[PDB]
Amino acid sequence: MKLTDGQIRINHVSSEKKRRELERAIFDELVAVVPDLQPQESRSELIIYLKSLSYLSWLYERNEKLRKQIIAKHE
Amino acid sequence: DDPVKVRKWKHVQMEKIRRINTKEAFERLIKSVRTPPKENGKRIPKHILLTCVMNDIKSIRSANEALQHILDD
DNA sequence: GATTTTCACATGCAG
DNA sequence: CCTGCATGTGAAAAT
Repeated sequence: MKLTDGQIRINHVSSEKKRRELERAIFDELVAVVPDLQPQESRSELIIYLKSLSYLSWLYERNEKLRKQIIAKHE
Repeated sequence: DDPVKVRKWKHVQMEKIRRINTKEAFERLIKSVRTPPKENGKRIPKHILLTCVMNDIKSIRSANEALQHILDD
């Protein structure tokens, strides 16, 4: 049967709420795994994204540095 | 004049500017992340993209640890 | 078609 | 007072 206005409205609210709760959980995972990202920053999207990108860049840089060191230990 | 309405206006626009700057930071982040190919030309929701971020972080940490053990052998 | 999901928005309010 | 984050909702994209 056709959903009533009230049923449509709260389905809308809950769908939004669940997705925000989903995003926030990932924010908390990023706080946990990004050294320089602090729990106080766990709901500041701009800072999460910038510090995550910085961490990615450093991780790739480290990867380069190690590969060269192996290529060096084999001379 | 009405400083109250000006302050209301400024807060509205500065929220929209915060959203713009947040979106720019997000797009910069996502351009450096292995993301799924757009099947059927359908947008990828932010939270799916965020999972790709977490995956890439974990994936490269591991690779680096594996590289570290090789360097210690 | 109707419903779900997502994005963007204007606003309330803690600190 | 200011701002940064939280909320439900309009409109649009996806299902």
